[PDB]
Amino acid sequence: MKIRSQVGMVLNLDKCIGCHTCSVTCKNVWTSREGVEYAWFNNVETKPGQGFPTDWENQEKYKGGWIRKINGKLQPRMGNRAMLLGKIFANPHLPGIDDYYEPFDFDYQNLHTAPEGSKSQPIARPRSLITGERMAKIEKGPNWEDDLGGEFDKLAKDKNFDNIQKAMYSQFENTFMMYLPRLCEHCLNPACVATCPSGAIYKREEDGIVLIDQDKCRGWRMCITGCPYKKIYFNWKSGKSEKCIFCYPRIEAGQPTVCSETCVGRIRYLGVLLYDADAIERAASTENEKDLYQRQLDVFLDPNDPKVIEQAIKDGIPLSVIEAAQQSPVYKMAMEWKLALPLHPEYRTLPMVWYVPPLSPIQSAADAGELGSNGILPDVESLRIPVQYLANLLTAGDTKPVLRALKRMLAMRHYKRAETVDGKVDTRALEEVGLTEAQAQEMYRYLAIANYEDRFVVPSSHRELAREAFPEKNGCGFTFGDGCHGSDTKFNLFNSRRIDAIDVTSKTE
Amino acid sequence: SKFLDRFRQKGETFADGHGQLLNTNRDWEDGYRQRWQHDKIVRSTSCSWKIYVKNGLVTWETQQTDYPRTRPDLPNHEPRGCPRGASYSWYLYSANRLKYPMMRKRLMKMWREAKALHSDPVEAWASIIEDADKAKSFKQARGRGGFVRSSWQEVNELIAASNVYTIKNYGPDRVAGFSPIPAMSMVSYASGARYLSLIGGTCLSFYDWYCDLPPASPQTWGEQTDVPESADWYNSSYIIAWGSNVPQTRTPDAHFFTEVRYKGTKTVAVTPDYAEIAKLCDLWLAPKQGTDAAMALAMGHVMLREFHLDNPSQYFTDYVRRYTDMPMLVMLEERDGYYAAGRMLRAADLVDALGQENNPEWKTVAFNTNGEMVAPNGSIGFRWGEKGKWNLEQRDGKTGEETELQLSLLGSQDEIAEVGFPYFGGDGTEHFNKVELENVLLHKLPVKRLQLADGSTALVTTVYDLTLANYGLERGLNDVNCATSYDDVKAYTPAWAEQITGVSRSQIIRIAREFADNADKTHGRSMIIVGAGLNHWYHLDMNYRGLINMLIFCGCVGQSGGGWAHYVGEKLRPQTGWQPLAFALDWQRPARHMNSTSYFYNHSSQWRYETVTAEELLSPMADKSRYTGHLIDFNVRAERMGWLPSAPQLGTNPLTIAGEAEKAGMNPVDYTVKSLKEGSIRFAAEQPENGKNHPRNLFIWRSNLLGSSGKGHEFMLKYLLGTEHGIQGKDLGQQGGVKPEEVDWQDNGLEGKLDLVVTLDFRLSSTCLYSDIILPTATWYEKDDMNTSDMHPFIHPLSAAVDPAWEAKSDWEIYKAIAKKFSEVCVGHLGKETDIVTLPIQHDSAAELAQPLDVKDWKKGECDLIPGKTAPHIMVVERDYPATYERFTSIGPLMEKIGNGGKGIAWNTQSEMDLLRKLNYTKAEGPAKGQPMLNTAIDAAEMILTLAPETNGQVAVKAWAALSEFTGRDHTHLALNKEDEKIRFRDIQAQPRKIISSPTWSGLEDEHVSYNAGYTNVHELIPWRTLSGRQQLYQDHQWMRDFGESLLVYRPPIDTRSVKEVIGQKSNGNQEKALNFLTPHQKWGIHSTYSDNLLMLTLGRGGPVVWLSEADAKDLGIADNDWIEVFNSNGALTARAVVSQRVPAGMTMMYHAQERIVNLPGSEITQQRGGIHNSVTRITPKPTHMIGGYAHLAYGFNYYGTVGSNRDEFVVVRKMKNIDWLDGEGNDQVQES
Amino acid sequence: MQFLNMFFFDIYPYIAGAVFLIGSWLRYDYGQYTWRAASSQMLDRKGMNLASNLFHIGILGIFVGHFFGMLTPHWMYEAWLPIEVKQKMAMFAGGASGVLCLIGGVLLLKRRLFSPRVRATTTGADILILSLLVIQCALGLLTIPFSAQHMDGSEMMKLVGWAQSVVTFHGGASQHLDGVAFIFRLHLVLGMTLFLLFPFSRLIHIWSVPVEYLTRKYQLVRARH
Ligand code: HEM
Ligand SMILES: Nc1nc2c(ncn2[C@@H]2O[C@H](COP(=O)(O)OP(=O)(O)O)[C@@H](O)[C@H]2O)c(=O)[nH]1
Ligand code: SF4
Repeated sequence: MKIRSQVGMVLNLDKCIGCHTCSVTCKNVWTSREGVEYAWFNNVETKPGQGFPTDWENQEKYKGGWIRKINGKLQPRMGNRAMLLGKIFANPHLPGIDDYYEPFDFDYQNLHTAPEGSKSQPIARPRSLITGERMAKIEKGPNWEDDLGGEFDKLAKDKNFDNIQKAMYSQFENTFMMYLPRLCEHCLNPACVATCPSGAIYKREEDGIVLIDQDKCRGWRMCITGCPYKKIYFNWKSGKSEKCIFCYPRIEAGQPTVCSETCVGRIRYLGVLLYDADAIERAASTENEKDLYQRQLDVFLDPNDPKVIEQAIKDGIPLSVIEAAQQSPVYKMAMEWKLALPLHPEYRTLPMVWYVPPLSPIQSAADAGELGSNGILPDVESLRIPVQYLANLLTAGDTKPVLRALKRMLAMRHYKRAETVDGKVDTRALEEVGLTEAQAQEMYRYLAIANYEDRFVVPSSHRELAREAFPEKNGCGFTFGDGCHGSDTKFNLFNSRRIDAIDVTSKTE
Repeated sequence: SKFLDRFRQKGETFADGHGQLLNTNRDWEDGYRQRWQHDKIVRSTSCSWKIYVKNGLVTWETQQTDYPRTRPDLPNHEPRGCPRGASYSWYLYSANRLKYPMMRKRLMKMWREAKALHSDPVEAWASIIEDADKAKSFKQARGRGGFVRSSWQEVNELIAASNVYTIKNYGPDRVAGFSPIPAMSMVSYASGARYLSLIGGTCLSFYDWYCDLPPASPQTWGEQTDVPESADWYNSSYIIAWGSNVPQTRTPDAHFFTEVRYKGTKTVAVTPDYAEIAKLCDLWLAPKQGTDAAMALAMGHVMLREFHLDNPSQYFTDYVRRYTDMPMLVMLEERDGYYAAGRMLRAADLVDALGQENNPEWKTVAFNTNGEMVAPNGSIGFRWGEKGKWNLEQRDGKTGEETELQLSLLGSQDEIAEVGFPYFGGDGTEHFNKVELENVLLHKLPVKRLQLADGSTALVTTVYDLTLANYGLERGLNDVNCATSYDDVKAYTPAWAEQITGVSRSQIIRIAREFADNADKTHGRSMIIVGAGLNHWYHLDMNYRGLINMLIFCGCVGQSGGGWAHYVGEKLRPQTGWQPLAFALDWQRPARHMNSTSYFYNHSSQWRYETVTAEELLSPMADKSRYTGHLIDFNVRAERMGWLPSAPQLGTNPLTIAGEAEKAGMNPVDYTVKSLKEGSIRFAAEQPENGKNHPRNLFIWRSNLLGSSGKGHEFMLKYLLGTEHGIQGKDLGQQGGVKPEEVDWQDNGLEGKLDLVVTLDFRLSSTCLYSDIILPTATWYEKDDMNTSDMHPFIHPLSAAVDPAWEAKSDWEIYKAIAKKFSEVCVGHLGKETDIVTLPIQHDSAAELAQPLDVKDWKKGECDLIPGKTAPHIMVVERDYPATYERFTSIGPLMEKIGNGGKGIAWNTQSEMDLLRKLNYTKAEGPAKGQPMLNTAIDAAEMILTLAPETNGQVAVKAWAALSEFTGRDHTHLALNKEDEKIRFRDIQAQPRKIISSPTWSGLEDEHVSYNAGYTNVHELIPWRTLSGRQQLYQDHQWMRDFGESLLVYRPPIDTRSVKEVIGQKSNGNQEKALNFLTPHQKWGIHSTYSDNLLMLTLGRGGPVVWLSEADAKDLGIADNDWIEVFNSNGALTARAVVSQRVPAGMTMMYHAQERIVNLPGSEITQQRGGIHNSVTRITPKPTHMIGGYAHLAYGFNYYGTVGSNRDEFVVVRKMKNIDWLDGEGNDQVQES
Repeated sequence: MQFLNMFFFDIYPYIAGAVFLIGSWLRYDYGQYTWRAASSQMLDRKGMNLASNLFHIGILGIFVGHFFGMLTPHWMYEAWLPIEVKQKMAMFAGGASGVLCLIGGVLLLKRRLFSPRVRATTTGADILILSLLVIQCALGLLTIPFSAQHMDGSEMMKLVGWAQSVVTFHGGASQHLDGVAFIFRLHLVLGMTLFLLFPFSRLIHIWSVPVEYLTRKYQLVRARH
């Protein structure tokens, strides 16, 4: 029983407007450099579709995530240590640049320097950012399928359509689309870590953020295949891989991530989760994938249980981290209300970025309809987005927890209408899904009103603990290049000393 | 040593040896921390963004989340923002950034060679422009490269030289500037406008031009636009998003819509395609595009039936009684066996004139519940000429006593007359369904006979009865045209609309029923968000009136959480504090405002290709031979009748008119009228090609006019610029059609009219590309300015995060310098001149009560030319040309002398000025000595803030006081508890400030109620600036009744006949096909801005693209991303296809503004560079939008006038074959099959 | 000639060995961000599977042979592994590895130079380094027909003698080469030159062979540091 904390994220898909603001803000800050210009740590995808990279969800082709052997043990679908080591001179599964899109730019300067007397109006044509050559035609982008852009037969190739008769959805009246914004999951049992030969990828103990150490990474490029969400991007220029860093620089001080603070749809929730690190393998190795979701929930710990508080303390969790853990919106949605679900729990990584499924217009039916158990509002059975589709995406094929979520979302709508239109207290809907008046009220508070202070509850990473903040405060930033950062042994070949350090030791003890 | 570290650290394992805690170095993490850290943050932007500077450069931006929080029971605004907004930072040092003033080489060569022969710049300009081979040698260079680096010193001089030369020979109104949406940057827009206003140049409009202006609004409420704020959406329990792609186009506010769904609110999306908006609703109805009025009619029908007749609603009934013109009495005209509804009955028509001696002919009449006839309060007549009677208290305007108007005559009529109503549901093209009934539908209306004050007898009935009649409600009089059941196919039944729209009748019924039930239950909390989906069709008025009637029948307007929510391109709230700065009304009155659609229709000569004839738009009950001519003829008439503005106004330099009058021994005013009658002086409009009645100098800033908003791009390029174009059809001349009967014709139209086109921008846009001079302006991150919005009540700033880079300058500094140079270069050419300025009859002014009973053309001798009544005013404006720069940079005296005001009221603002003198300091000496200064943008902003009621609680109270006179009701309480409030530019810099409630608007800034349009009308009984003073369902103006729009009626999309003459004419070998060409606002830009931004381009498809349904795409052999060509009579465009299922067969969408500078290959139809979306559209004005001098239908800059509708358009689509870039690169392609 | 003889085989090897060692260390302590294999696979997967595997598996056979071949003393299985048996093993086993390497090497070089994406993003050292190894491998194979003339191992005995003198710091190591065919001299010089150019190229990935991975725990967590 080793309790550890992490700030997880819950995205409410019901409110996502598919604007991409999140993707841009991240790109401006973290990935505008040459080498990672095609990488989108946060990218939104329209579904049905094959996503970015193309068909990333197809683990039979890309070999991501884990598999559970017959002996019950866990093994990267890429292969065991030797199998993986043997694919090093050429990762046979590695996704190629074209799988993303060839990053392009346009020749704007032609608009300015076009010489006098041009036969035709000057123009700015596309150009490869990889070769610098003229591109005859832009044939792909990172958000190319945006808003059902592309023939249905192409889009329906979407892996989540497996086991569903998709013929009916190609019909106009049955059209449906939703948005899937995604970043790195910052898993509890991450596959990338297990698939990096040099040991350069690690999970931070204090906040559970997973990072690729830019000093130690050797560019063995195996991790890319190991990540089933394909959220690690090879930086073609530096030779090392980079990934979403969960904005740790801000998180460390108790701020939201850029893609969270800038979400226009006010759909992202940041809250602490306390997990037993000792149960990771046991939960992730459960025999039936339809049990991974539940088994993960069991790995989370009740921040209000004193038994957990004391173990947390005992285990080094800062008081404030424990405090915020008890006011965590992420906990309320994944644990109490059961509205948040994991993304592809079947990859056995124990993902930490969850989603609330979206509602949708009721399906097309013969007559204009009849009042359901929810009156003029929809019944979960009438929603047009096929529940099995959602289940393939969030619950390993199990429609039960998906319906529960949707049904409760709708229940709240029914209880609130009775209250604000009829002025009556009606809990028929609530009683049917097993919710209390209080819980629906709290659901409304967080989901509907979503005050900034309720959407984001991020504690400090306490960088003062186990280190020496004082000399850092005083000398951090002066990047004159003292050649001594990054190593514990003081001795160095250039005969120098750390600028943010004290080398004249006290003699008064 | 990192090498020595290896030889050293493994802590405990966990998860049964599945894991290992390592105690190892993590200093490498500083790397990403060092990227995040920045030099500081600055607030700028309708969303406050934090600008992050780092290494002394702007590196990125994020949303400010410190807006003042809203009531606890409402979600807050933070963070707002959008994807376009988040990418702005890119522009600053991008490869498309304009760094220096640029000039066309050919023009620079002739300019320097001229200056060497003419020491005086004006003469040097005169030498080039007056030479036909010189003029044309650089006009043809337009859009064909050649830009060279120039200097501020050079361009400023050339510009002023050209401006002086043009004002001096042709006149000030031959100089113009186009700038849009001022709310985006009040001062940036005001800069060019102030300079143009001072020198007498014309200031073109934009709201009507973009077709963002909903004519139905001025029609029904006599207000251009006022709507509830997005926060208010949260107080609605039933919402319909009709033709409004909210999440994509109203991104920062969408959350109020997705969040209110959790409060129990039901939502419905009405779109022909599965739009992003559908994704967030409870129901999706997909009518055939352009057939919405129908559906709205059937819903209104069901409502009237079930909520007004079968089971009457206490709330809806009282509401329509006290707030609409339904009880008002309409006169019936006589016909061949039936009657037609005529003008409304005016108190005048009655013998005693109902006691009303002041404007009796402008007062409406109804019947109280005692059968007595009365002229109730609020009618427009009581607005001017008298006091305390322009309110909405249900009182007898004669005895000042509480009465009660009755709605239906039925049950007390003298007889049952039969009235004819026009029906167009049977006309239309082949692409839309039609229901055949009768061009005229006869209904049995309960009437009554009255004895007119002139002996004659006449029949009357109410707007109310006339309405139920027009909707098809059987009321007992056994009418063969009314409905027996919703299933009965009649004049606007659910079954009827199911055939037109394709939406099951059961749906029309269910929703109509829920919508109304909710409004009854909550007392008006049903709202309808509507956008360009409906407002960009030729018959936008019908779509909006359809939506409006449903809302009025359910008493939703004026109720928090209910109403008509129109959102498009924003809202400059502190108006009256900005109008004087932007149009220099503090120095001279008035300025030259112009409605741009008529302007371009005329000068880009798009009228010479007209295919639409007014005839085919007349009511079947109208004197066809009493409405003849080209649509442009109606405009010329409207202009000389004082209805619409003119530009250029007169066919003779207006600066020389004063001098000629003095030699005539009469004043300029009377001398002009004499001449106008005698034919001495003519309206320039009558002869737009004579050679002196066309604009010569055009300024464009904060716009991409020639590459975006410019409808009829090829016509614009041919006649306004004089370059090659892709127009495909022949003109009226070449075809043989009939010439207008008010305009000179000429087989070979005048080309290249614009002598000098100056564009201000920070990016080399499509407009810049076809310019003569590009002025490098500053981005929104390098200048100070202000912003307001329709979506919320916050006023925030734009701040320079850093100084404009390279040689950029703020729009303010740019016009300041041009003004300074104009002031010296004009010495010896223009001094203190006198200018004759025509001015159309203004709305919200006593003159709006011009022609009360009919229409009289003074040029037809039907009446006397009376400026201000049957013609525009003829004003005298003195201009101190050498004093321009000084006037530009100082606050005029007129504010102190004449005061300040708007929307009909006026107050004293002397105290404000004294305050300004203190914050802006004053002139040491010179022509404007002692006056407050206007040197910097801050000064100007403080002028707007200190002068506006919305931002100054002291001017706010003075305002309500002024209005209080008119109503007789105290309104000052609306501002009293905020009177000490004063918004300072530096204050909004630290935190966005909510504004003060003002009479300029009808919603309120309050802590218990949201800002909801019409709330002051319904709750403070303030009248709607309309004929009856109430919400006008009945349009009784001649032109409206004769064009079939007295009451709303379904109108099929029009035929632009732009396809059959060109289809197949230039086959490339691939199948061709006609498709409805819709251009809704896009997702990777705002209009044209961002359409060159790499972030947006990478998130979209990489350049211009058009969406086609799967069937249409396969029928044409088009695969996703294939190069295709869309073209018709007007021109052609090249792009790539986006094949998708969510696009209904039959239509095509090329999302609005993807412009002409990125990824466009040569067209196979014009052998030129492919065109843009507007290369296939063309202006086609509608008469009903030209009406003036009639209460709510009187003019107003951006308030009324012809609109740029274009959804009705059809194009030919086909896959491309040869893809040649025309750049000599040798990198061309060929698509097979 | 005798001057060039003592420079290249008595002095130069110590310059390249000194630069190789201290240069690797200094770049590991001050160039961590530059310590990578620099994969180009993603930019162009064509023929990379075949080509890279051929090259690496061949090059590794060489290294193993070269290593045990010349750094293993004689008295160690002087009976079971006499110098002439070692020559037969290297001529055939090491020679087959040579062909694989050379083919993969060449295919990779064809690629680096003519596949637009790899060529546009390549560095000069990537070309110089890949070219020297291809040349060095071809040289190595051309030495086989010469050694085929001394099946008694006399040639190998000379070279091995030289190598062992060098790595144990015994002067006069070049004497062991008296008589040896010139071809061998070129291979030895061009080979040592790769140790010199080593720390300034991508070859540093070699130090990073991920052997610790075969016994590491799957999950890694770094504590507060
Ligand atoms: C400084 C480093 C090197 C030294 C001292 C060296 C030395 C030798 C010697 C002495 C032989 C002939 C074997 C005998 O009969 O004794 C040989 C052969 C060969 N070498 Fe090298 N070599 C070096 C580096 C390399 C490299 C980097 C490559 C790969 C490109 C290579 C590829 C070969 C091949 C293919 C053969 C022939 C087959 C064999 O004997 O295994 N050598 N080398
Ligand atoms: N009901 C209705 N919806 C339309 C029509 N034309 C387009 N739409 C849809 O409604 C949206 C409105 O268009 P757009 O110009 O983007 O509007 P905006 O959101 O007001 O800026 C489009 O994106 C379409 O999905 C129409 O004629 N009727
Ligand atoms: S910013 Fe928020 S609403 Fe917009 S796409 Fe990203 S997650 Fe969805």
